[PDB]
This record gives sequence, structure tokens and C-alpha cells, in this order.
Amino acid sequence: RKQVSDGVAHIHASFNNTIVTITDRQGNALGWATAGGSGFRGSRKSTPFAAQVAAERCADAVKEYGIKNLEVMVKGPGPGRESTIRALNAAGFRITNITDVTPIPHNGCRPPKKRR
Amino acid sequence: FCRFTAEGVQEIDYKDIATLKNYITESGKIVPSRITGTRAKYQRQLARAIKRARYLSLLPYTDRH
Amino acid sequence: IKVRENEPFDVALRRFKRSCEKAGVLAEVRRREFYEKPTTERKRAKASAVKRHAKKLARENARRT
Amino acid sequence: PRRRVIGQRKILPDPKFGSELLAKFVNILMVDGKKSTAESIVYSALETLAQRSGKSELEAFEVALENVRPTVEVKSRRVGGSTYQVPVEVRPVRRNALAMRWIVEAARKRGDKSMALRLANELSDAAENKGTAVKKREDVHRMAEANKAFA
RNA sequence: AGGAGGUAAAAAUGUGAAAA
RNA sequence: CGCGGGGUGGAGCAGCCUGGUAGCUCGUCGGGCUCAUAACCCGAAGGUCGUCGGUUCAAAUCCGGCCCCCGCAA
RNA sequence: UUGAGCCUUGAUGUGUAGGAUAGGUGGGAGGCUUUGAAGUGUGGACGCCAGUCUGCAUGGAGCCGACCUUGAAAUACCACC
RNA sequence: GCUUGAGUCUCGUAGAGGGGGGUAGAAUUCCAGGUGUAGCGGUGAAAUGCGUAGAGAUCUGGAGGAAUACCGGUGGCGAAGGCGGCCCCCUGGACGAAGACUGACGCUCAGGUGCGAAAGCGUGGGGAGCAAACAGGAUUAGAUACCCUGGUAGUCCACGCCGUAAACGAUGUCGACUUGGAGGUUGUGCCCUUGAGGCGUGGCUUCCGGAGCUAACGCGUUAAGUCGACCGCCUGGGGAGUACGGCCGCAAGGUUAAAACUCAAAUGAAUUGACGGGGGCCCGCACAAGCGGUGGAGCAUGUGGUUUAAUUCGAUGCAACGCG
Repeated sequence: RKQVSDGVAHIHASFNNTIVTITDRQGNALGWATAGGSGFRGSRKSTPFAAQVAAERCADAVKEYGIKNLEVMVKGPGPGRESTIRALNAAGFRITNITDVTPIPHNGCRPPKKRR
Repeated sequence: FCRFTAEGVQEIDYKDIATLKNYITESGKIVPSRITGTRAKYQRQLARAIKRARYLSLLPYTDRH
Repeated sequence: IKVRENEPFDVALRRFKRSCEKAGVLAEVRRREFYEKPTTERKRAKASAVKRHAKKLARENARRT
Repeated sequence: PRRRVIGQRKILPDPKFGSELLAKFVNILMVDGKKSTAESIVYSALETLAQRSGKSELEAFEVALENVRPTVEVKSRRVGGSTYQVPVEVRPVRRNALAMRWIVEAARKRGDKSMALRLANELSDAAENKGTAVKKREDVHRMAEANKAFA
């Protein structure tokens, strides 16, 4: 709860899951989001619909937490990528900032080779 | 497709702040010569001023800080 | 990298990525260099670009239109 | 079946009053070509709908159609890589025929008393939104809508 | 129309001799 | 002797703290997707639910006592 | 502080009958009414998703017990649970 | 002896030229807290792997090693292999306008000599990620297979060593000579710097193509065109670039290099069909939408199967089965 105004939701968007716990810039973490824990296994793991139903079930009972607008920091491609946080804006909960931090290196350490 | 050294002599240096930031973009990319139409030998100098001012902290290595 | 707009956005509305990459540099420069082949795949599509250039010059013959 | 084009053709009407949509409902229940028999009984099916409603012919049948008439269609459409069920629009060419084909199929089962007494049920099953015409339609509206990704 | 994104399950064998 | 637990088609494993279904697979039969073989998909035989007894609308399940076994200390 | 034992107590109890998600026993018959009702905006402890109950309340002062289909009474009340 | 060959100096041009030393941020990421709900995970789907001590996830803090996103381009430099952020250091070679200088000192080269991807190997460090060998789950008629989650050596810097490649523009090097179009291109001459230039000059490079040439393909002023200098190499295919011996190397092997025997073919270019799970398009109930059913079941015919003295026979992948 804690009854605050806004917050900093950092979204680690993997190729399979838009993992986001309702977090803050100070570490205050309450409300999870999972593309597998919201059901949707099989082909439905990397599907955008898995994330969106999980994102509404991420902002579940957060009105009591006081939080309305949340700083989205989306990291990676993400299964939804344009609807996960958008339906939250379509439901009304606007975003203070969408900082899509793509972690681009200068091609340092050698990357793997899956899908031979 | 601009006034170049044959006519428009110009020092391509990292000291001149104006022209240095005129070929950059917000997405962490020096704008290539395929659209701006700069000359190649000066493009190498255009390339160098970015790496030079990246050390001077006129431009970062990323864009989010 | 950033699509906010902050007062009047209310939706995603992200065609900035659809016009630049949208998956481009993430799904290609994530891994797998190989250091040997791509240049031919670059040049063959560049030959296709040459073929796109060659076919545009041979448009005006008669065409019956 | 790639460029099939033709205007819609004609069928046999009802000789009591002027109604083409209700007469189209007759041809569906007309099976094996024994049209005269069930046409007399679709008239009694109209009679037994006129007791659970008491309003009219094409208002009792309308209420027995508006709680059943569809709007959307189920179709498996891929974006290119995988198949999934999507809620897509039905054309009115099928839609007008869709709802009337259902109440006929609703009465093809439950053969307890005569055809009047079965369609007594299926019309009020339709008039109050509690029929196999709509419960199976409720399943389609719930399976497509639960997985909409693209259009 | 120049650039772009987007694209799909495991499936094997049939030894000999027949060219005016 | 006593804290516990286990007996389930010809054999193996869930059903048990929530009673309403006696099921999941192997070997067995055939019918087809192939042009032929193969990978594959269905309906099924057959278990006194260890036995007897008691409540309940009804008992594998919830309980009584007894025959037969296995993890431990007398 | 936690997992148990036990308190003032806090809930909860559907082959089938069903206004009633009734564990047996059990008795008299009005509880209820400003030591501020019979309704509902709304989160939700209960869950066999069948369904009532508690606080607040713009209002504001009504109602059913036996009597009935049930093997049993109707969380009206109710001793031990 | 001069000079157009060749060579030297002058003066500017550009560059991942070589190596050595710092640097910086990001990035998978380990040492953990914060705070926190049950999965994380992966694909064809599932799963071993993995987390309730609180992982994925979360931001601030801390430790690195190894490589440099955009720039970046059929772009540059180097003999080639090959070399890519930045910055100064010692140092390579090429080019260019125009002068002065010695005056044929050159061109190629058996032998010899040096350099020489990666992998491998030797001693020592170093190890983050990737990943041989190695583990498991499944797909499977087989899995020492794709897909999938762990991981060693190796990658790593320094010194050695090996000396192999599709080390390949599959074209030796040197110089002369022979229509052009269109890109990239850096020194550089004149004109109006009038203005995004006009008009050239040459180094080098890319593509389409002329005569010619070529088996044809195509190459085509960087030739495979027209000639000359000289080195190296081939004589049908397999056997075999192996055997034996020498040589070199720590070894793995490299290297120089047959014969016997066997066969009458091996091959290359291009042409017309056939097929491709090669890509696109048009199209027949193929699919799509419903309607009706063969199959079930009660009966009839047909043939096989199983029996019979005969239960004829021919048809019997698609084109046999109510067929003759």
C-alpha cells in the first residue's frame, strides 16, 4: 500500500516474458507480472496476450496502493511491447514516462550461438 | 549535397560545437553519409570528432543516464 | 528508445520503430556474426537493388499503355 | 472457387401473409423436399409462439430472433507463423441465413411431442435467450474473444 | 512507389537385364 | 506384542484427507491416413476394489474386528 | 515471535426436497421496534462459483414464528457443539 | 655518354600499416542487500536443468576479463595471411603537382631465406561469455541428430612450434600496346570563388558491355585482347597426392614423390525434358459453407480370403470391388 502518488515500474521484457514487479526507483516492489504464471503455456508463452492479461493482473488492487501513473522502463523486445502497457493506458492508467532502454553494448564479450 | 571544401572551406573539429552536433541523432547514431551527402574524407573527420568529444563529454556513449 | 509524449499520448502509437526497425537491430545484432558470409548476402540484395535500379531504367519502351 | 460471383436468387414463399425472411426459415426445416407438411406446422409453430408472447407474428418471431441473431464469426487466421482463433466479422449474406438455420437445428433435437410442441420450446428458448441456438453461439462468442491478437 | 517489420512439426526404402 | 502404512483387470500406477467415475498405459483384434511397410487414431474383453459387518439414498473411499506382507524399536 | 494445547468466542455446514450452501439434539412459540429499519453505492473474510452474511449509510421505522413438500428444523430464538 | 627505363631528395595527401601503453562506457555477467509474488525456462510442443532459504524480475553498491554498436561504404592500408572506438609514443609503404640530382645501377628467378587464417601442440599465466570432449529431456522404426537446459579444453596475453586451407580476384610477376558508357575516388591544372560549379588531370576501384578472343560460359584497358622477358606446373580416371626412403617437426603431421594392378571411360560448358519439403502466379467441390451419407446396423451383389469334385475366369496402385 503505503499510499503514494506515482512510481517507477521497471519492466524486464524478455523474448518470453515481460517480467515486471511494480517496483520503484528506491526498490519498493509489490506487484508482480509473469507471462507463465498467468497461465498461457504451450505456444502462448511468447504471445502478447499472455503479457496483457498479466499486466492487468499486475495493476490489480493498486488503487488501494495509491499508485495511478507509473514510470514504465521496458527492457527488451517483449511479447506484447505495444499493448501490455497500452491497455493499462486504454483502461485509464496513464504513464509518466516510457523509457525503452535497449541495452546496446559496443559488441564486447562474445555472444552465444543457439539456433545452429 | 551541401557546400564543401572546394567552395565552403570548413574545419571539421570537435571544438566547434555547432557542426559537431549537426550530424548526430537521439538514437545514439552518427548520421551516415548515405542521406546527408557529405564527402568521405571529411566524413572520416566527421567520424573522428564524435569519438573525440565522446571523451570530452560533449556527447555520451549512450543516451539514457 | 523513448516514446513518451507525456501529456497527449494515451496509447502506444509507435510507428517511429515501424519506420526505423521495430525488431531490427535487436533480432539481428544480438548474436551470430560468422565473420565470413553476409557480405555476399549484402551484395546479392544490393545486386537486387542494382536489379531494382536496372529495371527502373528499362521502363520506357512502349509497354502498350 | 476463387472468383465466384452471382446475385442472390429466389425461393418459395408463405401464402398466408407477405414474409420472405420467415419463408426462408420454412425452407430450412423443409427436409427431404416434404415442404407442405412442415409449412403447416411452422404455422402452428408460429401459433405456439403467439401464446408465450401474445404480441404478433413478426415481433414474436423477431424477439425469437434478436436474442439469437449473430454479429461476429469464428475463423482460424494465421499472421504467418501460427494458427489461433480470431473474432472476425460475418458478412450479412450468411448472417441472415445463420440465425434462421439455428432455430431449425434447435428443433431437430428434443423430439418429445409434435413439431409444433418442439418449436414451442425452441422459439421461447430463443425469445428468452436460453436456447441451443444461442448457447452454442455463446460458446463461439467466448472462445473467439478470449484470444483476440490481430484483426 | 524507394526503405521496413512480418513467415510455417517429424515424412524412409523399392538390390536386377530391356536404346533404329 | 504395537506406532504406522500397503492389498485395485493377465501385471503394473492414480483414485483416499473433498464420498456420486471403478479409470491411465504394455502385450492382444481389426478399420484407415501412404502406392506398399512403418510412425500413428478409436471401441472395447476382464479386477469378489482382501473378507465379513455397520451407518447412509448409495460404499474403493468413512469406520469394527480379523487373515497376508514391510520400515523400526520391545 | 511463531507452530500446538486451551479461553471470552469468530465462522461454517447443497443424492435428494429447495422462499432456505438443513451437523445431530431440542424446546417453546414471537423475535424483531428510535442500548437509531425491511432496502443498496463498493472492496471483499466464506466457496463444493451454489449464495447469504457483517460494518458504513442519502433513507428512516418495517417485518413473520408455527402453519409447508422434507427422514430433521426453517443460523426468528435456542441449551452442548 | 644523354635521356623518356630505373633510382634519390624536396614538399604536401590519406589511411583497422606494425607494436607497446593507458582509457572509457555499455554489455551476458559473479560477490549481496533491498523488497517481492510463484514459477523461471525452451520450443514443433513437452521436459531433465531451475526457484519458496525467497529465482526470473527490481533499482542503488561492488569485481572484471575480453571485444569496440552508429560511424562503415564492391571504403582504406599492407605482398599475402590479414588488419577495425579513443589517445600520444618509436616505426612501414604507397600516391600526387612540379623542380634539382647520378645516368641503364634494371626485369624474373632453381637453391636458400622470411612472413605465413584457424585448428592443434609446448611452458606459464588467465577464465567473464561462447563452447569441442562430456550430461540429460524428447522427436523418433535408429540418435553417438536438429530443437533444449549444464559444462571442460580451447578462445586469452607473452614466448615458442606447426607451416596446412575454397592461402581463391579458382587468373604468376614485369613492361609495352588496343573503341566506350556509368558509379565510387583522392592528390591536383585552368576558368567566373560568379552560385548546388563549368572544364580536366592522374593513382586505384565497381558494374554492364565493343572489336577481338573463348569449347562455351564469360573475361573484356585491373583482360582470359595484341606481343615480349622469365620462373613454376600438367600429360586419361582410380590407385594417390598414398607406399617406401630422405628431409623438417616435441608430436600431430607437413614435405619431395611412385610403381604394380584395375578400367574405357573420368570431366567441363551448354541444350531439352523430369523432379525439388526451390520462389511466385492462374486455376478444377481440393480446401472453405452447409446438406446427405458409404463406413455402424439389419439385408443383396461383387472379389479376395477360407473350404469345395466346381464353389471358373479376366480386371485387381490411381484406370478392380451393384465390373464385364
